[PDB]
Amino acid sequence: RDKPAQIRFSNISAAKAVADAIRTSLGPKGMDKMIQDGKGDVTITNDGATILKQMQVLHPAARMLVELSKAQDIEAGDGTTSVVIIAGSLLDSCTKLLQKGIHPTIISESFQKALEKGIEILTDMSRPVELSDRETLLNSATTSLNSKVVSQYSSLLSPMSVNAVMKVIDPATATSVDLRDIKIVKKLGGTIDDCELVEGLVLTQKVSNSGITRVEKAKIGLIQFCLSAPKTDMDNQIVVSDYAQMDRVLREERAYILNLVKQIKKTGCNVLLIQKSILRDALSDLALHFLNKMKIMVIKDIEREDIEFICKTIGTKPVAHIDQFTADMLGSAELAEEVNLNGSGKLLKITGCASPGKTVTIVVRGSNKLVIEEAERSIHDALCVIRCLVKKRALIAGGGAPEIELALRLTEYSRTLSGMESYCVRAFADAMEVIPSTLAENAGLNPISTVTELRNRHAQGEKTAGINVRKGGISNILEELVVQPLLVSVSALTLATETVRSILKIDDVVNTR
Amino acid sequence: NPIQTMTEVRARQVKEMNPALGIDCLHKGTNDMKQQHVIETLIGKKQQISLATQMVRMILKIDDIRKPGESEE
Amino acid sequence: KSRLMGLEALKSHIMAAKAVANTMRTSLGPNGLDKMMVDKDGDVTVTNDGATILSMMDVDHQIAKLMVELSKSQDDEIGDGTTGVVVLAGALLEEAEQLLDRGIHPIRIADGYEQAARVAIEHLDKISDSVLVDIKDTEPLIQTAKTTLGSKVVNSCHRQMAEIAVNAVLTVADMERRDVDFELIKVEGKVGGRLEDTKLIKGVIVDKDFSHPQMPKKVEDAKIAILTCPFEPPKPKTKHKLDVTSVEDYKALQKYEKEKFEEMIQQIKETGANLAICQWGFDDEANHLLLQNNLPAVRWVGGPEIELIAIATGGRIVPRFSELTAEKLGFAGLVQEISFGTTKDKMLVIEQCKNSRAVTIFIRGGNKMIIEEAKRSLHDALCVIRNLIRDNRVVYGGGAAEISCALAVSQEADKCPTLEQYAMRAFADALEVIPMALSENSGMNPIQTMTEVRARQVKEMNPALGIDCLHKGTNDMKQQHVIETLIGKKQQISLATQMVRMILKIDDIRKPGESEE
Amino acid sequence: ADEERAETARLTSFIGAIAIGDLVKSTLGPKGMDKILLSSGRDASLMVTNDGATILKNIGVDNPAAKVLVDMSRVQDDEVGDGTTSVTVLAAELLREAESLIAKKIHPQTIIAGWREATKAAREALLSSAVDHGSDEVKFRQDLMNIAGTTLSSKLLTHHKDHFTKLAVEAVLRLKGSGNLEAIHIIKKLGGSLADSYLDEGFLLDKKIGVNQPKRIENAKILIANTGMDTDKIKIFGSRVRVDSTAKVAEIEHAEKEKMKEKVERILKHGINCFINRQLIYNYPEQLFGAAGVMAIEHADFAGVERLALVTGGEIASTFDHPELVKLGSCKLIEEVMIGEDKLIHFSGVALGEACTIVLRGATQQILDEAERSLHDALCVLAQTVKDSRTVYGGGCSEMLMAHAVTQLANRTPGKEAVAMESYAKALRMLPTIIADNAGYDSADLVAQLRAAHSEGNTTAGLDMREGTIGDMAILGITESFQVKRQVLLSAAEAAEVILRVDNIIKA
Repeated sequence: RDKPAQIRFSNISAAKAVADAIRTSLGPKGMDKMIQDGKGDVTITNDGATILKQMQVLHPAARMLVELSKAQDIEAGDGTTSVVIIAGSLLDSCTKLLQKGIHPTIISESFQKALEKGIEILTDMSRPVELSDRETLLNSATTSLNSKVVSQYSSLLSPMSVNAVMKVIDPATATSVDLRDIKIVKKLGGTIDDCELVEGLVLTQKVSNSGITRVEKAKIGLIQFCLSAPKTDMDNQIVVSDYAQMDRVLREERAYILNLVKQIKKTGCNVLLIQKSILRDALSDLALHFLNKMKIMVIKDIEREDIEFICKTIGTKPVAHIDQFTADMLGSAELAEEVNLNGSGKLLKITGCASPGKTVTIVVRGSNKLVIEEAERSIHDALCVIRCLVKKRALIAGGGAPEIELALRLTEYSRTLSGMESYCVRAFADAMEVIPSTLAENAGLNPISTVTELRNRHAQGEKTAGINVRKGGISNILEELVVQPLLVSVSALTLATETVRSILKIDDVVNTR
Repeated sequence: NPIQTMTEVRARQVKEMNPALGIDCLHKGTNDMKQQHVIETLIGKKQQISLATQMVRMILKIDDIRKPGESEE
Repeated sequence: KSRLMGLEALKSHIMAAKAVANTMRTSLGPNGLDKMMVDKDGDVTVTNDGATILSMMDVDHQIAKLMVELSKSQDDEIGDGTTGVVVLAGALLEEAEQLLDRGIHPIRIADGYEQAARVAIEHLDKISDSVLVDIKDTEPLIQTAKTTLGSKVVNSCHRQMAEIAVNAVLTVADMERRDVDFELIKVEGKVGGRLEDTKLIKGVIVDKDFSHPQMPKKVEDAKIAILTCPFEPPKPKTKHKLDVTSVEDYKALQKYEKEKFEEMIQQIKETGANLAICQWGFDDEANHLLLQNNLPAVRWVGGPEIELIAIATGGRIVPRFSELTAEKLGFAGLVQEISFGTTKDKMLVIEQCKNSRAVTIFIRGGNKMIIEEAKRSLHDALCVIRNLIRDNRVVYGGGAAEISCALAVSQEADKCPTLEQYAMRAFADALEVIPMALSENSGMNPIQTMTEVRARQVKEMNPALGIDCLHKGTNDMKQQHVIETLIGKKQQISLATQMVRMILKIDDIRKPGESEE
Repeated sequence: ADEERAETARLTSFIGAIAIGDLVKSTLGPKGMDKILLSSGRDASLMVTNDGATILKNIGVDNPAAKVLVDMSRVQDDEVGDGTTSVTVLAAELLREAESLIAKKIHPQTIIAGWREATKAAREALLSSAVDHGSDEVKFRQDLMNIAGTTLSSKLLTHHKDHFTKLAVEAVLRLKGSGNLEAIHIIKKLGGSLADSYLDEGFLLDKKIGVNQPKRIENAKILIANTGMDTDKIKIFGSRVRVDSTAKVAEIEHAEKEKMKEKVERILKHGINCFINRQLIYNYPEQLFGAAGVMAIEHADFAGVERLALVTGGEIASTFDHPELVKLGSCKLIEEVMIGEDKLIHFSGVALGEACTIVLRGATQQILDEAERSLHDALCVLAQTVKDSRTVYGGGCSEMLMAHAVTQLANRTPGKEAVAMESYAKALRMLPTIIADNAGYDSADLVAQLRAAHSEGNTTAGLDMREGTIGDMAILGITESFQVKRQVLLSAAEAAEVILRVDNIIKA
């Protein structure tokens, strides 16, 4: 009906309309925003990338957008804006086709036909670089890092990401070193220079107090047993109508736990990961006080995250009641280490831990969290670009100019396809050229000159050459010091090839009731 | 289908260029030019090429979009 | 308020009947169309039955309330005859209003219908005044339950239902008493059954079954313990339930309830009744003690139903445990938990043959509608069959009689100088809408349809043949077997014409509005 | 009460089912354009749906007419398979069909019987177009396959659909006439494997056994229990409640530790190292059971016991206390294995047979869900494939043949009902239209010709709407049980015919 017709167009309406002003992409371009929200606010906003993740846009075709943005991050670590900058690119071509009247499902597989050959033309413009190679790993991450918020510390950050990978990497060629493997662990204090690359499992948790075990022979594990005592796990018959009945159980409570924490340290435990479960207590506050007397690293109701890494990295198993002693199913740990640097932060480091050949823990330090997070975000794209090299071997360009390099080509590929899709894919095949101008777009006056000529420049640079979007001027973008692993950009097509095609499917609307 | 038609010879143009074939102007099952016997003096099409290109140029003529108040008045 | 009279309420009268009658005349008979009707509860009810439509509606006017109630009489009386008595009652208003529009005073036209309603029921009398007995009627009863069962569009193979309705009505409503009795018919049935699965169980079938399979699944003839005694929580009119909060309070709760039921199950078995049917039936704890004393017996029974095993079984009554004696016991021919082939319908028969004071039809169907389908099918069959069992009096229906009745009166109208000839005309003129509306539900020209029969009724001078009530192409009330109790044929008339009359004598209306139900 | 009248209720009966009969038929036919279920009414979300009920049912039905079809096509789906899409559309199509007739006021008496007869005409034409491919067992295997091929087709499954091409046929064959999840026990679990599913030996369960219990047991004699513990087992002494003051609030949670220990003792009277129950425990009780020597294997699969008991000769029962009331069983090995990143305890030693276990690994539950349902429809339709091995060519060939044979019958047989009988045939040809656009291909030049074309006798030939072409429905394997196809002809007629007989809707 008209609803299926309009709602697609209405979906094409919203999502496309968002993706346009979603392109100032990168640059020092366009004026800063407070945001007064839909239900109201004042939200001072910057950097559309995070803004994309921040973006709440609520509309049937708007929700796929925030998704689309977030995926290219987890897909690459880069191109977060880039998947959306080609999203509205797809969102246009559909119209002229549906304006030509072409069937949307016939338009649908055209996206595949666009995605199918598009990645190969990308694979053609891909300059393959070694995924295990220190230099390619350094250099590719360096382009991200030099573009990241710390280009200085990048020099220290890249080999960390290079070594984080090469440890975690499968030897020689690998699709490996996930962001799950890598455990990025902040540490208050230290320095970005003191950001530490640990091959092993460092759990970011804050160790109880200090002066506890830094020594060797840890036993770390998530222990779901609790420390019994009177008025803890143990039965009492005594209701308190009096003050003495209140005190008596306590005198027996703290003493019996004090002898339970021994059994824990008797087990050989320089750490425990306490079950988030309690009865009245589980491990009491005095208990931890008693466990720490025995130099057992304790964090009460430990964060569920470090629970998994120790079970993921070390293979930790449930442990028997401390009155049953233990199963020694605490994971294998030869070091319980609490590091304090800048005199700040409590960081459990389990080294000598059972490790697959993976799970690097990059310890991120700095004089401030903001100091911490700069490199932490920077080393991430150092990790991810390298990880993008690992997952896929190439160096293409960044910035979206090689999209125009696919565009001149994929046009003709349609022209060779000679189908109705040759009109469908081609309508987009050129429409992908839009981004380099729309990056530039949102700032000033006297607009026009650069916009049209950009795609023209590369078009005059033909297939082999074109204008660098970041550095300007016509030179082949693939190797510039504007570069990406091809994994970055190809996923942007994939992600957008589909969620956009998903709109072509929508006929009318429903609301689950 | 106007699309798939253009598509059709579009395949054929990828196949063969300047074909004695073509579409069906007579709507014959065969899509030809020779055997449609559709054809034009290469004068004509070129002459026909000139005109719209001429006119789509003539809309561009010089500058003036001002009228006395009278342009179509 | 406002006193609303003259055409004011005369509309408010003629208004309500039309919206009412039409869904009924579009649902009229088998050709009548099956109307999904959904509550404010959001629940689909498909109604081809005007009475069920009446049961589904309450339309706002006092008559629309009473019209729902009007058919219920003949629905109780005759069963079938629910839809026609209403749909035509509004047609009189059509007739009458125009007649008042002709200037004929309302009480004038009001009277002539009833005045002409004589020949209406009187011309019917001449068709079949016959009377037959159970074994004779069963053929006309199934022949009428060709139509009556099929009136719900379920008669197929259901001569089973007809034949069990044959012997059901005579049992309860005697041919000699000529008094309406459905009371000793025990309506029984369960969802999940079949239309083709239906039973007349002359005794009473109780839902509950034997407390254990280890205890025998047969109780012998008679020797049933009819009692009000607790074997589970008593559930009197009002008492609040307090439970046990302690360990030392829990243990003794098990011992006592063991100690009394044993003696009680003993004393019952010692009383000599091998089925204990207790108005307060068994808990699951009383079951094992019942197995300890090894007696077959029944769990929770409805309060009055223990009387229903006292009346229907001829067993002389013992009200309660305290009075137990071997003399007064419940009776059963044979006690069996019976599955009919759908275990979804599972009953323990307390079987009555020698003395059966409640006959039990057991109806089955796959769904809630399908039972109800078969239920209102057979129940309306049951009543016409009851009418026919007392006196088997039929007519060739579907308007074939309406035309033949329309002859005399409309003729007899002009025979009279009296004003009521117009009424008598419009009386006999209002009759024929039924085959008309039928032919419309039958999907034919309604207008010639009536006259096709009068062309016959010219030739015939009697309903035998008719138009198509079944849309099967044979134009018959005879070999098509449109055959229904001539009683209920006369019940629609007297109910329709005399109710409308009582509606007509009242144009005097004090309501805040015009039509108030 | 509130009575919808002849004018509105039927047009409401028209629109509502037609309004719900639109979305699933876009999804429908070869290369059917997917419907995107939009959930803004519960959460705010998008859902990609080819699925009739997922489209239908996830939208609550308000309109009385929208009730029946979504209700009738639903049971048609659980019964005969993929009925939510067909019967909804097909009835909504006939509702689209009735309107011109109703605009002409073709009698509600006439249309029902007209569509009643023409229903047989297509059902007979479908039957006429239906031919057994199950003449030979391997052909019947393929017949089961070719019919499952139409059943399993056009879903988001990838290795599942192919896994159930054999698995249904393998289960339907060795059951000799049936299909079941008792012959193959579905286990839908997480894992790195996306659509990968295989036939399990014994059965596996999702949990890890830590603490002092060894994660693997040898010479395991299964003690099957429908009974287990809640970590608290209600009995005479288990009712203790001491809570009055806040101190008794502190004492009460600790009594649970007293309660957990005595439960271990009832199993020791049985004297078995391996005790399986259908109920679960925490870690702290996991600390108790492995210490006493009787290993607690918790929350045994209901189908898992049935998996063993069918092959191992064990018996399924209820209310376990002592080993006698529920027959024992034997696993060669009780072990815990590493499946992807999932750590699962696994029973085995019995391989396949009468009862099988089917482990479904997936990235999401989405890829897991269709597999059991696509099999669900396959098994029943392949059970139907046993009753009628008739496989009539799907993808419109069955459809475009029926309306043909209906037509000539819809002509002379009625002197009137050609109004209905032909309108019936029209709906049969509507499904090929709503796909043709979804194929981008012309309905018209196709349908009337290609029907007549293959109604003039090219039966293998038919509608390939993958490519949009006139295509062979044999080599494509687009064909399906005459049963599954006859049954969706049965319901939708009524769902259209029922609300036609509804001229009025009273609201009490």
